[PDB]
Amino acid sequence: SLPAHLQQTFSPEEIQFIVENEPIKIFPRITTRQKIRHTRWQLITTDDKALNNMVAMRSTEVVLWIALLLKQQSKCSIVAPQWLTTKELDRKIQYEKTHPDRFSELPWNWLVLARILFNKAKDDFHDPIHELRGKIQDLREIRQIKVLKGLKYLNESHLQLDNLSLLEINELRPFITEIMDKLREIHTASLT
Amino acid sequence: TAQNYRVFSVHYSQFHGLSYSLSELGTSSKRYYKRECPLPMSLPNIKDANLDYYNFNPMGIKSLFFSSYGDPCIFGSDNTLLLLSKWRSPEESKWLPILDSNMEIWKMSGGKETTDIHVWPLALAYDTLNCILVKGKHIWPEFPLPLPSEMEIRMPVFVKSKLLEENKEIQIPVSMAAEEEYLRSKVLSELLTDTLENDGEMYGNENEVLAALNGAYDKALLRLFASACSDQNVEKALSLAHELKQDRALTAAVKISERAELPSLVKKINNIREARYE
Amino acid sequence: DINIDDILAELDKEVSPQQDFSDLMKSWKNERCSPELLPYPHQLMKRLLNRISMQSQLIENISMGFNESKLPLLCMETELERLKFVIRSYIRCRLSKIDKFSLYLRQLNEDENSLISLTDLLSKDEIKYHDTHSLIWLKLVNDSILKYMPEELQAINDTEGSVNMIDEPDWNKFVFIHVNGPPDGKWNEDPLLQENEFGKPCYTVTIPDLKEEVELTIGSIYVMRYEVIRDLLRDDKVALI
Repeated sequence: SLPAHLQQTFSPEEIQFIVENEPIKIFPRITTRQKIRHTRWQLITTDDKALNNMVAMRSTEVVLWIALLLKQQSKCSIVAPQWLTTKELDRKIQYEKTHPDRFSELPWNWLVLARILFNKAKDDFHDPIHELRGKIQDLREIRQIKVLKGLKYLNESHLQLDNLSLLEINELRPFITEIMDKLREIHTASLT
Repeated sequence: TAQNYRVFSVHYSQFHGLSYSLSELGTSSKRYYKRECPLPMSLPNIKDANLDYYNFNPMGIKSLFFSSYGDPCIFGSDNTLLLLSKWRSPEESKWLPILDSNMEIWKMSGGKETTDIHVWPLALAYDTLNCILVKGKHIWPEFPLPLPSEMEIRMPVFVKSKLLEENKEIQIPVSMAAEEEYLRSKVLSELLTDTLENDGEMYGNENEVLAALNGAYDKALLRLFASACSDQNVEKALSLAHELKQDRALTAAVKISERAELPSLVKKINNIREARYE
Repeated sequence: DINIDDILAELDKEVSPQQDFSDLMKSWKNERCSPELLPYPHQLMKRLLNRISMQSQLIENISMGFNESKLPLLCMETELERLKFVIRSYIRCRLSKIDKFSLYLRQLNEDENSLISLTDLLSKDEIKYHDTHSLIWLKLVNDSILKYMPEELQAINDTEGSVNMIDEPDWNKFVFIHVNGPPDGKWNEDPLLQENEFGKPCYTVTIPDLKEEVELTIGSIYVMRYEVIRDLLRDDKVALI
């Protein structure tokens, strides 16, 4: 029933769905607030109290599919997180270049959220998009170098990483799982 | 700058000086609150990046507005946001600086004396100024207008010397953080109480946020009470818990007095409670 | 100085659908990467079908009720189809893993000594699907192949062959796991939790084919065998990334 390319791993659009199902800070451009003198929102998979209390030009916290849906309307503009600034990305780049053995303390959804906000929020960034995408590509490349260095330690027992992103888990999942499964199969056949 | 039936104005002349007038004209009940009372603001000290603006705006008024509850606010050339508190009673009116935005700009930059970022004010919601943080050599924003950032108001009791001394991101110690939380909670509680008693609530959220604000008031007072009791200061602890508002948080002060072993403080706080039962 | 955190914390104090949905993707992400067919959360899925039915009649009643603020209706609509997608993908993945392990499941039903049964493991629709898929595959291979072979070799639940007739799930299949600690925020009630060097606690588990003890510190991701992590996943301490 399940397709062969969705058998033992997630597709990247399922990762997009998973990271669309998080809260995010946002600026409404419409007023749905009841004054002292309109059907309610009434959702069942997220808290609708922050969406019922939606005030124009304020900071609220809504789920990301609502964020993208309202950005398509341009009724509400998505605010980038703290780590999507040039200074914080430069700090992450310096941490990557400082400790070669350890990955930086980036969020798990740092590639997928960046792609979503680049392709959907082209006028919602205080810093320019240009150097932001340059630093995103630099962090992606240095994380690729670190996972290429760490792949020399493919052990039969176990293998650990600290702060690898979910999209990088789907980058490296079938290769690592198949190679370690066959290494374990070789050693378990080697046991008496 | 007018908001609904309220009108707020700033006057200046060489032979009168700087002043302000606040009025409420209405469809009825024509009452003028203050007429040309003097305005506590510093005009700018009269290179081309500032002179391009001060040839255009000699007064240094970046913006002039009302808050979300109707309290007047002004943003002068010294980059401080002045709110007029208790303007309905002219014998108790005072101008409260609630943001010295250069100090918080220096505070978010990790102590660096930062020039290339400026605050361009737009509005003041409750405990939050909405304003574009303009980056560059020019104070004013350009046509591709970015999202207006949010700056929480902080009472200017921050001295740079102590923050540089303890930090050998500027991390405020819990003592003066409790001090500024206590002062900010007190002035915001006064403002919310005045706007709820006089103009009423325009929504349903104002009473519960006032209760949570009095909660944050008492929590900051207990944190000042702890630093008083840590230095064996019975009298300062009694003065701190004498300004404690609710009877719920006095038992916490009794427990801190028990942890600090000050039984005379326990006796005097119980005498305060005895006064409070009737 | 005086430490005031306990008195202020005790002064501060002076089933839900969102948690159900988070548990639904916890089950979905644990199901997709696991080799073993996970136990069915019967109460959670019954509550989810009841909730999606009440939302279906709610959105149809508001459609009968149709200022025009159509954005709450659009929120209802994409709400319904995204919930339907999650439920569809979870049931489709577990149906595929039912189809992979049909012979294992019918032996596990046939073995009365084993405590695992399909009433504890599968839904009624999944039990019906597995049963009638086993009969239709059985009938296809009897009128295709096994009619022409003698009495020893028509068995499909055979064991004593040169190669094993029955499929078996990869119990030691390597999988990405991320530790969450206990499901609750109170850490001290877990007996398996123990404090280590550098402040960070860990879970200690033993691989028996190498006979080694390994430490899984809270807040880091690993790849481990599924037999090692089965008892932690059944107690819901990790999440299968």
